[PDB]
Amino acid sequence: MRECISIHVGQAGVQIGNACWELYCLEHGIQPDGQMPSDDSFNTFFSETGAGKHVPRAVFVDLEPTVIDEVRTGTYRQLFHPEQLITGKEDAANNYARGHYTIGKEIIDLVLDRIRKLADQCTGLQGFLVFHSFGGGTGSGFTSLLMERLSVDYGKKSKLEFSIYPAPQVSTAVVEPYNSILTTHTTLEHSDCAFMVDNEAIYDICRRNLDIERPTYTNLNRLISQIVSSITASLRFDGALNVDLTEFQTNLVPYPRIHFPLATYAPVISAEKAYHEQLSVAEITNACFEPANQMVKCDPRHGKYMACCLLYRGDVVPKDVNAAIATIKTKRSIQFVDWCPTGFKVGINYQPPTVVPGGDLAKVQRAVCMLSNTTAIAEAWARLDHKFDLMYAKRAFVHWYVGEGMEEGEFSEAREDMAALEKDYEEVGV
Amino acid sequence: MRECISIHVGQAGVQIGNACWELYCLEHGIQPDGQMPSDDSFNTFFSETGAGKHVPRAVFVDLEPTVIDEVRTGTYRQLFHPEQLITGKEDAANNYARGHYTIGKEIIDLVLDRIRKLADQCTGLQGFLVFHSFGGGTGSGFTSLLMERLSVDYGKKSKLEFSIYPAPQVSTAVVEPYNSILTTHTTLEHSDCAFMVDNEAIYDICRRNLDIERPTYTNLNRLISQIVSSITASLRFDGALNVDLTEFQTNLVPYPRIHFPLATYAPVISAEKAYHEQLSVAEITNACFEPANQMVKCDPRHGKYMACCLLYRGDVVPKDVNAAIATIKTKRSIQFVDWCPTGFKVGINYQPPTVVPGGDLAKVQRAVCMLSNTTAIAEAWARLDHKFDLMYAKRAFVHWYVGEGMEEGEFSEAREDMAALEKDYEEVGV
Amino acid sequence: MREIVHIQAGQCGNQIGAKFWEVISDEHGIDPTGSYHGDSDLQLERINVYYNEAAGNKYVPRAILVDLEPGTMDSVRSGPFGQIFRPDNFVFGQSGAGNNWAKGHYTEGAELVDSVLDVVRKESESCDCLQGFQLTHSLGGGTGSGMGTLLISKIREEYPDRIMNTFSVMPSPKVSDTVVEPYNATLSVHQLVENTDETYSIDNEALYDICFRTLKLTTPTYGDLNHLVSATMSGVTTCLRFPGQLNADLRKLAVNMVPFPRLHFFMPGFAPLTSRGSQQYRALTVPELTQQMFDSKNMMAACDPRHGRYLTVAAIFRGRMSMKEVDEQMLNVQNKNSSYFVEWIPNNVKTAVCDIPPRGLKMSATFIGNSTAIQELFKRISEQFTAMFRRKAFLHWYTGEGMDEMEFTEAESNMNDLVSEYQQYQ
Amino acid sequence: MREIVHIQAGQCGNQIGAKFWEVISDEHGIDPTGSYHGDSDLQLERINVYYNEAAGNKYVPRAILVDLEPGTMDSVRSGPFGQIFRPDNFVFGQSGAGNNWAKGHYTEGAELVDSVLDVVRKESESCDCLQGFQLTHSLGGGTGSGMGTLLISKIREEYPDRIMNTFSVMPSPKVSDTVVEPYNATLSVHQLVENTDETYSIDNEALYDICFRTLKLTTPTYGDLNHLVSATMSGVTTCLRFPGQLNADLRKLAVNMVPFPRLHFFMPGFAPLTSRGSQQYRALTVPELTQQMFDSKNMMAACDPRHGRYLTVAAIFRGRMSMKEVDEQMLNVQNKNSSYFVEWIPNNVKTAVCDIPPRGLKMSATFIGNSTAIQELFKRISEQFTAMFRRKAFLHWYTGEGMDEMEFTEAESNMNDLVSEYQQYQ
Ligand SMILES: CC(=O)O[C@H]1C(=O)[C@@]2(C)[C@H]([C@H](OC(=O)c3ccccc3)[C@]3(O)C[C@H](OC(=O)[C@H](O)[C@@H](NC(=O)c4ccccc4)c4ccccc4)C(C)=C1C3(C)C)[C@]1(OC(C)=O)CO[C@@H]1C[C@@H]2O
Ligand SMILES: CC(=O)O[C@H]1C(=O)[C@@]2(C)[C@H]([C@H](OC(=O)c3ccccc3)[C@]3(O)C[C@H](OC(=O)[C@H](O)[C@@H](NC(=O)c4ccccc4)c4ccccc4)C(C)=C1C3(C)C)[C@]1(OC(C)=O)CO[C@@H]1C[C@@H]2O
Ligand SMILES: Nc1nc2c(ncn2[C@@H]2O[C@H](COP(=O)(O)OP(=O)(O)OP(=O)(O)O)[C@@H](O)[C@H]2O)c(=O)[nH]1
Ligand SMILES: Nc1nc2c(ncn2[C@@H]2O[C@H](COP(=O)(O)OP(=O)(O)OP(=O)(O)O)[C@@H](O)[C@H]2O)c(=O)[nH]1
Ligand SMILES: Nc1nc2c(ncn2[C@@H]2O[C@H](COP(=O)(O)OP(=O)(O)O)[C@@H](O)[C@H]2O)c(=O)[nH]1
Ligand SMILES: Nc1nc2c(ncn2[C@@H]2O[C@H](COP(=O)(O)OP(=O)(O)O)[C@@H](O)[C@H]2O)c(=O)[nH]1
Ligand SMILES: [Mg+2]
Ligand SMILES: [Mg+2]
Repeated sequence: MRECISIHVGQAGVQIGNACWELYCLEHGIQPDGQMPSDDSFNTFFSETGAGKHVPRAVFVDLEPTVIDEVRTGTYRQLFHPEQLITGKEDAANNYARGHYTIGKEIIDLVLDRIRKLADQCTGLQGFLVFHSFGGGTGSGFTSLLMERLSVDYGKKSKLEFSIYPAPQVSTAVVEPYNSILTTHTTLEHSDCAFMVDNEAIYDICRRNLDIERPTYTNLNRLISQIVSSITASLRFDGALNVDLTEFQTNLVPYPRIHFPLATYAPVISAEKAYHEQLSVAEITNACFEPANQMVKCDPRHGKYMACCLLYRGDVVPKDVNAAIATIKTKRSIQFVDWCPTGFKVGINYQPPTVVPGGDLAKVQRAVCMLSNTTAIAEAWARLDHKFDLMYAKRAFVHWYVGEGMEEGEFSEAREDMAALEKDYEEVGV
Repeated sequence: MRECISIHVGQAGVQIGNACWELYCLEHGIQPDGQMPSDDSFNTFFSETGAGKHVPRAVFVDLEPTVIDEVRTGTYRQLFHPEQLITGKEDAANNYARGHYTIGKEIIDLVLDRIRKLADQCTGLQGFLVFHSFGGGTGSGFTSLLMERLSVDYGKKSKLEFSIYPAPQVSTAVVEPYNSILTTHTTLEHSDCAFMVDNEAIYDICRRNLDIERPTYTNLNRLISQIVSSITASLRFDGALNVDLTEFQTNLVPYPRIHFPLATYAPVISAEKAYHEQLSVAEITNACFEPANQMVKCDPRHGKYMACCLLYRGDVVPKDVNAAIATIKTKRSIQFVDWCPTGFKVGINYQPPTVVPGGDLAKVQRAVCMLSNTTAIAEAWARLDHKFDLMYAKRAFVHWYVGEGMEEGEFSEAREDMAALEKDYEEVGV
Repeated sequence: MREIVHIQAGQCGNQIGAKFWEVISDEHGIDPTGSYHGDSDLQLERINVYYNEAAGNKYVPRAILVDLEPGTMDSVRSGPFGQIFRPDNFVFGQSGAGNNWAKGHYTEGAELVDSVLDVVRKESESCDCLQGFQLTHSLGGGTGSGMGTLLISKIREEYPDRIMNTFSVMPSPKVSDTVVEPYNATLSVHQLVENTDETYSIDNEALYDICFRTLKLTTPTYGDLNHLVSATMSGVTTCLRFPGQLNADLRKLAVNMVPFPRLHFFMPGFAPLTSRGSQQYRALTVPELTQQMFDSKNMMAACDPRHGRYLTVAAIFRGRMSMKEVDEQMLNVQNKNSSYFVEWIPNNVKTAVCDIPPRGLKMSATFIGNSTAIQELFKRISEQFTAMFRRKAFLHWYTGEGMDEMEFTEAESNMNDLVSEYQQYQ
Repeated sequence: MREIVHIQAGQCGNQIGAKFWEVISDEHGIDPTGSYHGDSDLQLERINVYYNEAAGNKYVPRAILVDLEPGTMDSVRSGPFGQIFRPDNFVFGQSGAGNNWAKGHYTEGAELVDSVLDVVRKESESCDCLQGFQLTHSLGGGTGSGMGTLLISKIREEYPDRIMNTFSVMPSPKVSDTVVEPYNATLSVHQLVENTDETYSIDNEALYDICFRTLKLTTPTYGDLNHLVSATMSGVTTCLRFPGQLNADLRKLAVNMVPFPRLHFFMPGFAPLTSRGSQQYRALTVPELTQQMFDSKNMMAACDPRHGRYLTVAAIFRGRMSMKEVDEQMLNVQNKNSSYFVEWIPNNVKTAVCDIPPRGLKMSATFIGNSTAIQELFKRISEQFTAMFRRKAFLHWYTGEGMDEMEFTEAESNMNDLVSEYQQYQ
């Protein structure tokens, strides 16, 4: 009952996975060899074998060996099943068409049957958690190949999707706009709730809240994983107001295509700061409505809120939460749509946020993850389709995609479909 | 009561035999000198002499000395009766006609004399277990000479037959298609249930399940024997639902000539995976219906199932088996014929699978051997009669067979009789 | 797993190659005997990229050594690492190329290529998954320019989908040793623009400028120049040999680096570079590693990038470093220098980050610049060529090998077409 | 138990034979005295295949030694292993064959064959079950070509159902020592095509090419060529002398190797072969052992198999190896080289695998190719023959022995019939 299959794709998805499974193991008290010293709280994320070893309900997929061979060699080599860690020979080269048409076309059969052997091992099944990069060749092209299959083989099941999305200024690739726009069909047609996240926004949160002047990716992935633990904590633990994975969607998603919430977490804080402020429910609730804590570089004040899920965990009480969201309704800078008079879905769970012992983030009695559908996110799309337009006006890299089996017209058909999503988020604000 | 005479013919049958008798000795606790330290469970496979020595109910036959002289010299030299290890002077040269007409014509009346001296020590002999290669000269020609005699001498007794059959691509001989097609009269007229096995399918099972990158024949024979221990387990041991060797046939064989089941075994697993793997009754049942575990390179989804014998052994309970086959009836990719609404014969036996101590195959609480009559096997015949057709259109090697006393018309009369079997398996699917 | 086949042609290609094998053997911890003696499992994890295992745990590098003279094979085989290579992969003639492209391509190397190509097959069929070919040569003289581009043509026809990746030392006016250098290079660039997926343009004038104005070496030898080249050759493959925060295969470079098919003539660089008397006074940190890496003085071709614009730059960093600091610096560079990058590409910098810095360095960056300034290297060759070609000077040595005067017309025509395509985006 | 009778004819047949007895005595662990000194029971288990047991546990080889001159008997009897043979089995004349086939077949050897054949009876009657005859000879000169094919005819008539298996060193244009080689060989091939069950075609040109290109021998003697031949002679009988995963008797080879009765002229080879300076750079494993075994440079006849197609190849492996790995490689070869195998046979490769590799190797493979390219070996001899015969040159030496000119017309007629049957299936 209440299982989730977690699929970690490309380097970004696998490295976020290596932080997610670092956290879930601590939170459930599972050793890095999969054993558990001394309730079924682990059952959402781990299959229990008769030997007394908890094996994760995960799949790790990359078209090249390097990152998963590191998972097969590091402290978690004993945890994972040796063929839920899946690797090809050939890198996708930041080319969507290698991921989707040419290279991922071979490994897909092995991936899909290893997913079947998890889904036939779940007694009921809540959904899929799919982790990837929008800018990658494996991230965009293999996830879009895999989701098209999962959306015919598992059509009823909720597909939740965690995406590292291109920034306003920070970028690692020249072709990041092409791979992201080609992905917009995947999220629109074959996903149920898609959590965009941005490297540059978390880099700024790290600088302001964690006091870390120059962070790596390990610092980022320890924030991105903490959101999925807080989304799933009601699926795993006792609470005053637990939220089911579809109860979540029935309050987040106002219209079939309007399923791109922002996400944020509070208190993101250094352990040295956390002694000198009290971090009450009202403080951490107000922190979620700061532009300073949004994990996509867009301003929520340039939008309207459609719905907010405030998923609290740890030592919080429904008195305090109602008294807090009453102050958020009083503030005229936080503007909801005219057609959502209720606005807030509240979840409250009794399990505090677990600290990764090597991490930068404080012990706190309370946290909230706020997941928030708002019109503002259309600016993160308006940034990136203006990067796409400069390059497609020249056909600037198109021969690498056409050379690997893609139709040239798919670039126009993807920029077109993105303009129809950017239309839909502007249309519902009125 | 409940005896079986096991006849091991040519190099393949003798080397499978050297695995079979390695297994039966461990499984009954008989030393390689035939003694037993400290119930009649051994009685199906071993005659007991007054010294407390258990002598196998086996005949080993080869037309050349080399392989049986190795059995007469290795660790089992003291197990067998010295005159039931039978050898000629002259190799059959991968020529059916040397095995059948010219060389085996001399050893046959000595082979029968041993089988008579074994049958006269039985009391309600259950049947014969005949092990051979379809591609060999001794394998095809001597087995077909012997079976013609046993089918007039022992007409009532069930003749079960375990055949190493030519592959799609892997082959060891140029004339393997000629010897196999000339054998099709033997299996049709003088056999009661014929278990085709393929070297290339077991090589792929070994690669994917056991992770052994480059196996020998000793690795194949330790799976082919594990199937015959699982067929015979109900004759040797206590169970919840024991299956008799004719009870087996009454559920496997729908029509007199439709007695060519596939076989598969689960779990095929090694110690590095057994600890991460689930190994419940439902999983090892579903593994029998994967194309990846069939020991002939044909796809069961290109056929229809007529009947399945699921012969479970070790720690299983009829609750779990009924609940498992209910999921197999639910899956639309596993298609039975319209005229077999029951489909499944279930056997359940309390004795776990034995580990050969030198083997790749793991200790597991449960196994199932699935033996399965399906229309799909006609493709393994359609492969090989297309190899035959290219060579017989040239008469490409026919002078070696005509030169050793065969009628040239027997090649046409054998390709004709194979086309009538390949017709019968297509005719009953409708 | 992403095997590379490496090929050395002529004196220069075998000299930058025989130094490259000393550098990557130090990285992977391989002894001059061919035995492994390294510290770390990461050195052994990807040793298959550049080496074969052989009996008794000895390692054999997957190099083919090609020359038309025995004397460079004799100099490599007797050298610091000469015993490491397979004795059968030394493929050679007896009479040299005479510094003649047409001897390389039509006579002396056309005889030998049947004996080369069938060794390139034994190494490529022994690969588990070949990613590409890594060819070291010079565009002056006749062996590297004319036989090496014959061999590129033959391997391109046989392996059309694998990466063809060439390191190409090429002529310049102020550092020259050959009269017919312009001819040989113009005949050779005509093959590189059509067949290679990447070509790394390298200049002895720029390699002497690094030695004099950055390293402050008083007497830099060819051994010191070969050390600068081979540092960037080890640099660009690093991400298939070691783990990293951002992995980039040679193909992940090509997709980001080459906007239009033919604009693949890159210009490499390396950081840190210091005098041995100033390493005590400098910080190796990513901002100082970046200010050097984008300096017109640091790049290994004569083209001042200030005479053009970058289409793409790739910065392949190595070492324990922040992704914020790397992404900050690759942003700050192309915003503060925005007049030197093309403004129809919205981000001109690719980044990659390996976890394993070179032995004895805390950090490194290898730089790859695709720059319209590379027009000035092809232009100065084509203008040196023209003044000889208009009077047919030296052409009897090439037409004596059965080459047409029409092939010079057509190679110079194709050179001006390559210049026109870089000037177009400027 | 599958005894072989071995027969040596002329200088070449007694020299490849007297080396073969040194090789199989090393395998079976037999001392030059004839006493057993080996390690293993497997060496002794099938000693009867090539030896007779005698008092004091001395073992005498089942060889018959035939010559028309005493001087090769004197050279064998005085040699490294000469004392091992039976004194009665040296059967010889005094006046030689004069390099004349008709002296061998009609005069000098027709006198001697009554004294040879009655020794072949004493050895064949001492056998428990004879499988065949293993005859070593040359097709040039007069003793091996003309007396050896007289002796094949006499043993074939007396033992019609036993395997007749011949190892036949034969002429080529660039390595020749006789004027009348084409005449002698054409008169001799006319007997081999009708009587033998297998004939292994061997060439001094190909045996020198293996010494130079791949063994890199500084100066190859006839003793070094005889060592290459005798390695393949020990190879093909291995499966009746030692245990294996797949056993193949000489008859199990013939049934698979010979599609149509007369197409039995094979082309042997051996692996590993490697220069003594290059062994350290190698992996011995089945994938690398295969890529040598099918190389046009490794086969012991001058034919490039790329000028034809194979009918059948047999690969008789020796050593501890995987059947998946052997069956994989013998598949990969004939699918990746499918233009070089006939496409009316659905699998062209026979495999066999013995558990006991040659002393001092971890693996070995002996190759047998039946190829339509062997037409080139009979075409070049028939074209040399034709030029001498069109003007009757040297024929008074043959017609002086009472031979007809009609027998030359009929032998070359039968040679062109053998060429036409191999060209037909191409
Ligand atoms: C204590 C200290 O800091 O030593 C340095 C050093 O002083 C300096 C000057 C080194 C030194 O470089 C030179 O002397 C040099 C001379 C001519 C041409 C090129 C280099 C050094 O020799 C070079 C050497 O580099 C390496 O060992 C790298 O692993 C390099 N491989 C080799 O140089 C090498 C040499 C012999 C045999 C095999 C390999 C490498 C570079 C890229 C990719 C892979 C490997 C290093 C760090 C140093 C010394 C030793 C002084 C420098 O080189 C490098 C690549 O770091 C030159 O400027 C840098 C900055 C360093 O500070
Ligand atoms: C230390 C080491 O590895 O020694 C090897 C060796 O270096 C190499 C080069 C050997 C060597 O071969 C030659 O020198 C050679 C020269 C001319 C013609 C043929 C061979 C070797 O001499 C040959 C010798 O082979 C044998 O001993 C076989 O059992 C062989 N029998 C004989 O050669 C033999 C010699 C004298 C007396 C009696 C027998 C054999 C071959 C086929 C079937 C049965 C037996 C071997 C392994 C080696 C040396 C000693 C260097 C090679 O030969 C063989 C058959 O393995 C040549 O290429 C291979 C690869 C080997 O590695
Ligand atoms: N937060 C974070 N972002 C990462 C991480 N790894 C990669 N990224 C982001 O991933 C984006 C690019 O996607 P790639 O890493 O190239 O995705 P990929 O699927 O491996 O692409 P291919 O190599 O082509 O298969 C960049 O914008 C990075 O910032 C990580 O561990 N954490
Ligand atoms: N699994 C397995 N297959 C074997 C074994 N030995 C032989 N085979 C198969 O046997 C087939 C050929 O038959 P042979 O081994 O030549 O049979 P044979 O009866 O000894 O033939 P003859 O020598 O002519 O008498 C090949 O396709 C082999 O793959 C073995 O021990 N195990
Ligand atoms: N970097 C470097 N340049 C070299 C070396 N040897 C020669 N060169 C230079 O580059 C050119 C190379 O041409 P060369 O290799 O001699 O022609 P080839 O032998 O016919 O291919 C020469 O004119 C030299 O200026 C060397 O070891 N290193
Ligand atoms: N391999 C090998 N070839 C030989 C040997 N002796 C001679 N030959 C060559 O093969 C031919 C053999 O002919 P030969 O045996 O002399 O004729 P015969 O004595 O009349 O049978 C000669 O012309 C030589 O070229 C030898 O010891 N080994
Ligand atoms: Mg990737
Ligand atoms: Mg046999």
